[PDB]
Amino acid sequence: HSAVDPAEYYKRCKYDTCNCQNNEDCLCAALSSYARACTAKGVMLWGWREHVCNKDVGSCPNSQVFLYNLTTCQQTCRSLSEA
Amino acid sequence: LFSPLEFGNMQKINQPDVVCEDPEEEVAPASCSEHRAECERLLTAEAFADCQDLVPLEPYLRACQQDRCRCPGGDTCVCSTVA
Repeated sequence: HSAVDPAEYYKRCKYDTCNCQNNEDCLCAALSSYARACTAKGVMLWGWREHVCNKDVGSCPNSQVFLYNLTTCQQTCRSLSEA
Repeated sequence: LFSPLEFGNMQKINQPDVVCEDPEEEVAPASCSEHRAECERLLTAEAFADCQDLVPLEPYLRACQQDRCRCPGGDTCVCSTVA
C-alpha cells in the first residue's frame, strides 16, 4: 500500500469477479496482477497464497516446492553447460 | 423434444461459493395407471362441482398418477394435488 495504491485494482477485481462465469479464476488472476505490479517496484509479497489462491500451491512435485521468485536462469545443469 | 430433466437443468444458477450436482436420470418407472380410478374418484367429487368448466382435468390427474405410487403409505402427496 505504500508503493502501489491498490485503489485502482480493487474496482477491477470486483468487475472481473462479477462478470466472468468462472469467478474464482478471475479473482486469482486479478490478485496475481497486483502481486506482479508490486513486485515490479521492489516489494515482493512472499507467501501470499495461503488463504485466497492456494488451490495449487501444494500440488507441486515431491522434491519441487512452490516458489515466489522462480527465475529463468535457474534451470538444470544442461543450461549450466552453456550458462 | 427436450426431456423435462435436461430442460430444467438448463435453468440452473451458478453461485460462486458452492458446487451442486444436477440430479441424474432415473430408470423409467411403470405408468402408474393402476390407481387412475382412485385419483379420478377423489378429484371429481361433488365439492368440485362448479369448476369442471373452468380448469382442465387431465394434467392434474396425470400428476396424481405418479403421486399415488411414488408416495406409499401416508397420503401426503395425493392431497397436495387436489389442494
